[PDB]
Amino acid sequence: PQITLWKRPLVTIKIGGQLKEALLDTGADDTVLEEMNLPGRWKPKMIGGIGGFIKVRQYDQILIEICGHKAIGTVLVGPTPVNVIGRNLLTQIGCTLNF
Amino acid sequence: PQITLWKRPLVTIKIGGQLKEALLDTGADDTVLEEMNLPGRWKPKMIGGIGGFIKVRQYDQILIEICGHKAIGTVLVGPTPVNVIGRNLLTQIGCTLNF
Ligand SMILES: CC(C)CN(C[C@@H](O)[C@H](Cc1ccccc1)NC(=O)O[C@H]1CO[C@H]2OCC[C@H]21)S(=O)(=O)c1ccc2c(c1)CC[C@@H]2O
Repeated sequence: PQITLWKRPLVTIKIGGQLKEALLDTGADDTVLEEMNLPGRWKPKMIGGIGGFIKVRQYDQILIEICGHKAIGTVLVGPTPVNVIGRNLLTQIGCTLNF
Repeated sequence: PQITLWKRPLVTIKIGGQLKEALLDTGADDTVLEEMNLPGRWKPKMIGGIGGFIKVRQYDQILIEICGHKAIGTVLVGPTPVNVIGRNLLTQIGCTLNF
């Protein structure tokens, strides 16, 4: 579909058998999601943006479905105020910016 | 243009007569630029990001050209890690997400 940007580009995603709401975020290199106790191994990471850094858990090869488009890649889990789908997964669902 | 997301969506902007590089950021409500000199009045403002809140200088009705497309709108100036173009200006240049 086509998503205008008058409001935040929020979509439903399916991850870890749970449905959540996330932003389609061209400004995020990678995907960052709210605290969720996913199974499997992970490695610690620090990610920075406006206001500073947060500590997150990096999970690899995670399956996510975004508006019915399946993707698989890195998901960073931590105390983020918003869930963002970043370019690592947006490329996989074929998402472009257009103007 | 149609912009894929294998790389950061970086573009050249013109603001205050100076060229700069900025990131097209659909996950940003607002446009935030790194410290710079801009003419005119400004009001102290706070904005929150992934890591917390920062103090910015808010400039209203600022001419800014983004990849050859003109906008006039609010530009926040402050200690952001990256020059980001947010939805307040992406809508002005007609930017949509498409997949
Ligand atoms: C600033 C960008 C360059 C990087 N961010 C992504 C932007 O889209 C953030 C997303 C966001 C939205 C809502 C709340 C919190 C965050 N928007 C943002 O800060 O918006 C400002 C300005 O407008 C306001 O409206 C929203 C908030 C205000 S990030 O979240 O910091 C990030 C993500 C992944 C990753 C990193 C860093 C590092 C490595 C990893 O890839």
